[PDB]
Amino acid sequence: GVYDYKNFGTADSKALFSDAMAITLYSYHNLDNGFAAGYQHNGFGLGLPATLVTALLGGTDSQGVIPGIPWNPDSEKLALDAVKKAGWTPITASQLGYDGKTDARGTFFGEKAGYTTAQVEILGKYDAQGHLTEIGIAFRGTSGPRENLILDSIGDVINDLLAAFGPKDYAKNYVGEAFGNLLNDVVAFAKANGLSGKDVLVSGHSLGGLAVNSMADLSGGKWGGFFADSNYIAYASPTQSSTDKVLNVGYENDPVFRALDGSTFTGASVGVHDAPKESATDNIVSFNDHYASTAWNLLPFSILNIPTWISHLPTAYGDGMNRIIESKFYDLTSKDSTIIVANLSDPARANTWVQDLNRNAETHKGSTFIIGSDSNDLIQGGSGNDYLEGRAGNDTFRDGGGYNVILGGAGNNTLDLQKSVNTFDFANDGAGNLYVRDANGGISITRDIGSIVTKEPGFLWGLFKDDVTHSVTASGLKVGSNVTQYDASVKGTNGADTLKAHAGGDWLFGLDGNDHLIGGVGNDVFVGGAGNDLMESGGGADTFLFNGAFGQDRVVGFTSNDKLVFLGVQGVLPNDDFRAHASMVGQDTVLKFGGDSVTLVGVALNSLSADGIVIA
Ligand SMILES: [Ca+2]
Ligand SMILES: [Ca+2]
Ligand SMILES: [Ca+2]
Ligand SMILES: [Ca+2]
Ligand SMILES: [Ca+2]
Ligand SMILES: [Ca+2]
Ligand SMILES: [Ca+2]
Ligand SMILES: [Ca+2]
Ligand SMILES: [Ca+2]
Ligand SMILES: [Ca+2]
Ligand SMILES: [Zn+2]
Ligand SMILES: [Zn+2]
Repeated sequence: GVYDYKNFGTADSKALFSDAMAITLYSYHNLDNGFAAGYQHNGFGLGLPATLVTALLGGTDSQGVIPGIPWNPDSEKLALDAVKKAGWTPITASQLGYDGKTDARGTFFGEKAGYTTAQVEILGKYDAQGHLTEIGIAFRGTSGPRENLILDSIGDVINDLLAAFGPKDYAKNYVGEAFGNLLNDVVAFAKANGLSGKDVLVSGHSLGGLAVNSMADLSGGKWGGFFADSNYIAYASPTQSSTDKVLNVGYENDPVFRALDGSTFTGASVGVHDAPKESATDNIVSFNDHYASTAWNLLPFSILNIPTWISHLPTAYGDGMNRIIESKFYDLTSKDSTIIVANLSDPARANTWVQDLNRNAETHKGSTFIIGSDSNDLIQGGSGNDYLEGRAGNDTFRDGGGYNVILGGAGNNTLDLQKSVNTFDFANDGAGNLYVRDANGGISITRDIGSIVTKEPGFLWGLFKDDVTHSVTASGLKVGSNVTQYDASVKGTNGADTLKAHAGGDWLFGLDGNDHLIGGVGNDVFVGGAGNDLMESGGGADTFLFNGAFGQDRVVGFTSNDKLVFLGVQGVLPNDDFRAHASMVGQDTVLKFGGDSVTLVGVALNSLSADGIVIA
């Protein structure tokens, strides 16, 4: 998964991520709530006010209206209730034995000159008996005195701040200077409750993300090394620690995220700075109104241009990245997967296709994941391999080719093929999967798409020209009484079956159980499904399709004109080819994908070509 952390499993890493996000949102106390709601309702026509940037960098005072920044009057209670829902309650100064200042919200403040406006939330998670089990540390970083942020032009202010993070270890030492003593009290409190460093989660966004990286850098040497094994998840940080401890999560188009190289200012800091970084998720796009807009992108992309900060805002981090957490595709992803998150305003969503524009970024590699919203989305996949997720709402999908999985989710969903029905083949396993194969052989596996739209250059059946809507039914695609039939198939059961293809060629659907699929001399498509399936070509130009937890399969009679297709399988790093997954066991080539495998019986690995083995 994209948010895998240390050697935690996929699932444990997701839970940690969700907690990091929750405490990070809490640290802002709904600063951007009113703004986000205005954007969601109206779009980004009016851009982003400098006051919001200075609020993010310098903090505020506090709960109320600031010019440019609509204020949700319930900001505070909403934020507290949300962090409590996530399992967290602020820990009091009294509980920590902390002699210093906390405010009305329970927020802790920085300790030394230059840091006295820096903020941190210290939170506890408890079991059902009320025993402390986890401590959360959410940094809300600030740049220094607020009053400095308006002494120059906003661009000059940002430029100067970036340039000052690196010299004399400013960024590195930030948390030691701001919170050195408080963190000693946290150690004692943790120990008094039987917790160790591994029970502490450290997070924060923006300059709070800078703070997360600082604490990680200092954790080996300060506080007796107590926090060396703590969990560090930083959002939208301009910096990266020199440790291997921090998961640096951000949107690719967020101009703050990865602005510095470690903490070093480079020639890319005020432009596009999308070079891969080991600690960072490098290819998660916030598909928002700015990213989508020709007008908004006329000027060169730069952190010094305030409108670009739309992609830095925390509400879209929380909402967008939680949708990644919830995705049916989550377990297919890895740290540097290309993931496009639908983050459009309501007006833009109505007529803008969510797609990988690859704007202001290095060329994307590997499969692409596009994650919709709970409203009606227009989602466009590219000519490569795509995983498109509509979620709730009535979603419309387009896709440019290749091998794809398209999940309609709840609602009445549509796949618009933009070409004649005559150029496609359609198959259906009776288990909810509708397979669409294009004229070039690309296959989309679709679920919960009940309507197919085609574009007809002539009168289909002598009746319908231009856009034609077909209903997906058990007997084929229907337009009134007209039917486009599914390709010849043999369907099994969820037990062990032997299925035999006819000479003309069949889709063979084994479904669950350990199946025995006997192809014929014709061109067959083998879908063994779950279980350990034995699949025999029988001759012809055959396709073997593998999706999900597909088991340990054996393929007999594989020749050069046959094809393996791995689509929605485990262990695929961006742009992997078959060699990354291949080995010889005796006389057979074995291809491994996580815990699943395909054995090509009596095939030497050196005889294989990438053209015959599709890895999506
Ligand atoms: Ca990376
Ligand atoms: Ca990138
Ligand atoms: Ca949707
Ligand atoms: Ca849907
Ligand atoms: Ca595609
Ligand atoms: Ca079966
Ligand atoms: Ca099976
Ligand atoms: Ca065959
Ligand atoms: Ca063959
Ligand atoms: Ca199987
Ligand atoms: Zn307990
Ligand atoms: Zn057999």
